Amino acid sequence: AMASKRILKELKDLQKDPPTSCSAGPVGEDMFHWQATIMGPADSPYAGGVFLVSIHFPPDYPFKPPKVAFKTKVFHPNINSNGSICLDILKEQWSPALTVSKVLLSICSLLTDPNPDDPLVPEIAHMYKTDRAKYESTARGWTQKYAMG
Amino acid sequence: AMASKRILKELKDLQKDPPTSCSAGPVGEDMFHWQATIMGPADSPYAGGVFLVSIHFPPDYPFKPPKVAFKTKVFHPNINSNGSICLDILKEQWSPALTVSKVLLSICSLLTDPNPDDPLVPEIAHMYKTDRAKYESTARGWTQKYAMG
Amino acid sequence: IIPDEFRCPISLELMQDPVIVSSGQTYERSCIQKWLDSGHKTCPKTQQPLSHTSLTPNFVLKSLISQWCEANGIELP
Amino acid sequence: AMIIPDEFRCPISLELMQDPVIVSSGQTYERSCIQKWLDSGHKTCPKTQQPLSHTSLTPNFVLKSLISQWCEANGIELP
Repeated sequence: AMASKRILKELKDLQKDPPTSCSAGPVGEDMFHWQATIMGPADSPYAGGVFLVSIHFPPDYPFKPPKVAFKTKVFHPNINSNGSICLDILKEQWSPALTVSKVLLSICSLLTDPNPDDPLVPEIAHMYKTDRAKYESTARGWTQKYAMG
Repeated sequence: AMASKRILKELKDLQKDPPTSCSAGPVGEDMFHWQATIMGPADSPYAGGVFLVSIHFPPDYPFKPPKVAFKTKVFHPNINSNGSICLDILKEQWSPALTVSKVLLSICSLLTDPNPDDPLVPEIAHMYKTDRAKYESTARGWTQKYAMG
Repeated sequence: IIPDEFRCPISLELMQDPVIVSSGQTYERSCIQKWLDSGHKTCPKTQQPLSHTSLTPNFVLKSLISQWCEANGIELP
Repeated sequence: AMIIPDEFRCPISLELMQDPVIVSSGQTYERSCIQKWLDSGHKTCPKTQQPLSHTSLTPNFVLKSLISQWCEANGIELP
């Protein structure tokens, strides 16, 4: 109820000033359910990739953080195969004042500069630390398979 | 120096929205001295009266209350024959956010509803509580003797 | 268009009872209260810790809102 | 531009505020002015004459911002 107006007002503002490399909107008419599309940062082995992300809003939103999941596959130390994202905004540093926009920007930041020390996929984390060139290469190839087409 | 600034700007405010039954302003160009005129309120036994009032500003105005006295003789249980006004705002309950305007308004509320409970002339308070008709009449006579004209 | 100062960082609507937290930031009373009740002791907009958890009304902003509403024919919040 | 909104003026200085702060009563004053009143040993709100339920002076940022937008948009500087 309170959550419903807040999401409605958050969507309006998001479509006024959209985030830098990103697009988001309701899934049809369930405006408690949002799809966002993120372009791979250019500094990244993800450039030229289109990544789809799913957004569901908890009952006590904006006091509980939103549920944010990749739909596109990514070779990343902090995104697993189920599309779960290890991001502090999304778990513990959430605030009632942050927004979907902020979360999308933070996800782009992760894609540019992964955080291997808080791994969700330890093999990928290990590869990033010990063989970075293999990480960068394998990411280009995953981006090419599942994002660019 | 701050006191002078605060006085000149309080003066401009009074000129824009002057207080209700009252006119006030500086004596010549000496800016820390004001004379002010009060019209006796309608319900009161001072109706049709014109009463004059001196206002002397401390050096640490507004943090120190101004000196304010009747220069016109009145029959009031909280005003004395030397003009001294017994009103809490001028002594104990002064505030850096009160203005001459608010003080004049209080002096008006005083003439209309006097405080017997704290006199400065106990004779008149005794009359106000013993024989009100003696008071209203004595007041109206002092009004016409000294204030009408 | 509502001035952004008159909106709550949490609710994103025009504020009815604007109150200030020790950080110096202003919020709608019910929202900021709810978050403190949840047990968090941080200013949500700046994410820094709060020295004290006390809500002081922001009566000047209340006045400036009530005036803007009367100016722009909007219902008081 | 020439009529300063009353809400931007300090109840004590009657002057446009540079550093607005707020006391527990919810009233807002210039920092220097409310400080001089507290340093004189009065622990009461000048405007509501109610006794102050603490002494911390928290900044009124939203008010300071609005004063800046009004100043810039009319041409006034804020000494």
